Amino acid sequence: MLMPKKNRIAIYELLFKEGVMVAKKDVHMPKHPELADKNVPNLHVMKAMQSLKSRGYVKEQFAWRHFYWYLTNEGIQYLRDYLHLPPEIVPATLRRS
Amino acid sequence: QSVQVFGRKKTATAVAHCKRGNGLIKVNGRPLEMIEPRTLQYKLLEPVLLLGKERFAGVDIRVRVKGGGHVAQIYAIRQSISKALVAYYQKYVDEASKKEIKDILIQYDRTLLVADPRRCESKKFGGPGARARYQKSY
Amino acid sequence: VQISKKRKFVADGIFKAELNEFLTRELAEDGYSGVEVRVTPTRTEIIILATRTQNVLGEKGRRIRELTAVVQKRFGFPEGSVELYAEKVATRGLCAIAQAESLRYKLLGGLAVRRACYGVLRFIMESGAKGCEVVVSGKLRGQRAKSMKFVDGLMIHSGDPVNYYVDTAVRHVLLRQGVLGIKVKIMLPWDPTGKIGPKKPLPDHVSIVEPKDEILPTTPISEQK
Amino acid sequence: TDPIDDFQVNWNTKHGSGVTRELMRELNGG
RNA sequence: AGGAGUGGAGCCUGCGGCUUAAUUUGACUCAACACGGGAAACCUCACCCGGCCCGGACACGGACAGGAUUGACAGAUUGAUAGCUCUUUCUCGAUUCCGUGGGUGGUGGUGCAUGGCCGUUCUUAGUUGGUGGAGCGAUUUGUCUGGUUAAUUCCGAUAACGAACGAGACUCUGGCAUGCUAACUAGUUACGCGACCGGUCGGCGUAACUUCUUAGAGGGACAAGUGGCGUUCAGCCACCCGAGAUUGAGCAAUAACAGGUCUGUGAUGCCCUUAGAUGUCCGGGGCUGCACGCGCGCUACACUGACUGGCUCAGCGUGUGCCUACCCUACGCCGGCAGGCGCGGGUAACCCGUUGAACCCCAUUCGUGAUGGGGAUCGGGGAUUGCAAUUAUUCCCCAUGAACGAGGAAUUCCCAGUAAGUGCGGGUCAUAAGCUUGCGUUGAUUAAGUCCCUGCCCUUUGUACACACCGCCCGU
Repeated sequence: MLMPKKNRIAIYELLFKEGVMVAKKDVHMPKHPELADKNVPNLHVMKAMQSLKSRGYVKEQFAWRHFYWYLTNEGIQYLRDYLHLPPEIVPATLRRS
Repeated sequence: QSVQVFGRKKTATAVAHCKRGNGLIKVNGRPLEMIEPRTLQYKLLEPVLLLGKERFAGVDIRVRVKGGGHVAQIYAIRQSISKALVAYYQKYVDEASKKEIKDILIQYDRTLLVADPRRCESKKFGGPGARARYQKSY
Repeated sequence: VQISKKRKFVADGIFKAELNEFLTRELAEDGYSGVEVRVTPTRTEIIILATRTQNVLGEKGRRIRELTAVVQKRFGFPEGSVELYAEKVATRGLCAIAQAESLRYKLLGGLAVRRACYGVLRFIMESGAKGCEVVVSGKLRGQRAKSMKFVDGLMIHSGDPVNYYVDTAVRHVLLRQGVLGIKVKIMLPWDPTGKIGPKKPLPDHVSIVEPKDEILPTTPISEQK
Repeated sequence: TDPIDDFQVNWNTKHGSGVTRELMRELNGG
């Protein structure tokens, strides 16, 4: 996307720290509300989500000008594969459940 | 002593503190002979001289006023004075002359004892006023 | 950091409306029927009444973990300090949006409008409800908009009691010919002490209690103890 | 689909005769 | 009967045609024309445009692994500090680039394809079963001659009886709580604080009771009382007490429209849209035009008055905050005009506030005019929120007195704290109102009637109409 792959894998890791977050419907927003000051453009966040929508392993529940992420088991599997990492990093919320 | 029982007109009200004093009637630091409009003084001396200036024989009446509009305060300041006179004349002294003066001021008018329940209504949308509406376009 | 009462209450209303919209568009297939919010010291609980509780909870509660994972990232809920609850709806005849979503996902599956409307009608009046109106407008067939009404039983149409004795839900249906708009209005019978209808009686009606009998001896008598 | 309902709605349409026949089938015969 | 009277006079978003490509839209009978919550440097942009960038990502096939971005004192000039067919070649590595596909773009055309949405006949008083009666039947009665009512509200007549939705009832209330739970964000009176041998302060006196403002429960008003009418009934009209003998509004039926909205929407139907993307990163014009027709309204034509200024009375509210500086706003210095720093006052009846306010309370030249009614028509200057006030758009100081002598025919709107006059507040909002939405303040002779010429179609009646008179239809 004229964007390095390492930052895309960083986005994958930051998502894998949880299971689903939300996105602000804007392409002019320099940063990310969750990934504040981490050089993550919002337009590229929706670029990532639209790419996995093209893949067909993620969906959304857009509401009130806000994208609502989704994730299915095949999608989690794909993200844990492209991260080249063990599946041991389960969402921390179960460690705080 | 506080035998005050309101005395009101529109959203402005008066409280007529009454005691055994000098016979001088005071309205928030100014005599009733001098009020801001300079026009309703007769409307204020109407009750006393209608019932009789001789009635006040050492009674100090201080009325405190609060509300909107000067003339709105009047018809209640005098109503408060009449209420205070009624309370004083009902507390101890007889009723025959009380009923006499009451009949005289009742035939004089009705706004000396019983308040006017009237009040400014709300305005309804779709018009410049509550009841007036805009002009019809042909 | 304190904020005025009007602004904080409008923020609470905004938050509740946001949850309502998100959960209505997210779990309509799973029979989402209502969201309520309660507060305990440094803790917010959200209870979600649903027609299909097994489909609103999910396996091992995972979807709930997902659900809180979503909400916590929108409205500012810190990680791990929010829990989601769900109770089965006592009756589907005391809420209109439940039958509204049922109609949505009965027509979206492919079904004649009349069959679904009459199924809902008989379901409602086998629930002891005192009146049901399902108005369906759009293009039932062909290319013209005809509004049909499925009206059963009496139903109050004006006054104050429409606030509580009548429950209403509006919904849209998205087929491949266009959009079908429905309104479902369910009257609640009088059920004081039992939570099916409103507790208060109908304000315009009067009921006279049965008489108390008389015992009038012609000869006076006394009753010593 | 309940043929009573189908007759109620479509009796005046192109399928009035068919819904009448289906209604008569349901009404008597079992 | 009558009432601001808009109509008659120069200044408005927009109307309907109106100079150099964009002054453009949706709404032609009120019920479109101060309406789309509409005064626009920018996003006020629906509009020739000068194009800064793909926010075309991805199944399947690539010269398949050397396509590009972060290149900023440059000559490199059409965004220069984004190497722009630039001789030379500077920058995180298959990730933008090649095809029928699919959408982050659908404020692009049809509400005559549709959906919640309200206008709208309707805010009228209409609407419908059951059982019974009539008819072969569609249907009819009930739901009516009449009296009454705001009302299909009741009475009454009565082959109907009994009911239901609507109306009513409901709820907040306007209006008496002197009775009651009860304030230290409310408030008047037991002794001196600066003055008069007993009276008078919102810097207030030690001490302090719910009367004086808020917001609670219960009460209260019912055509209840008397008199005159009435098919003597439902009801109508007068009268004494009483705070009150019609306080005002939101809810408002069955059923329906081809009334407006696809330019309100991440609710949507084949055509241009297939990345050649009617704003999309950046953003420098556009509904910001002149000859005129009664489109809501604006200050007036004057002496019931604009006018030196004396005195002093308001009520709903709105108020420091998620890519929200900017909100109100108690003093010192300065600065007429807006505003600089501070000690602080405000999440709030604590802070402005006692909205000291504001209309009026008439001691000043004013006398029938071009000066003082009538800033409606000139050029300069301090400047606060505004990179960007170009049509001094909006915060003022000097000069500019055009037109209007209360204005034809047709003609809005108005019964009690109403019309009307009057200012403050909310909406839009760089701090913003000639508009709208609330609030106060001041405050009538307007008649307690009729249906004209206005609509509303209730009953009887005619019909060859039923797509229902924008019907049907005859003949050359």
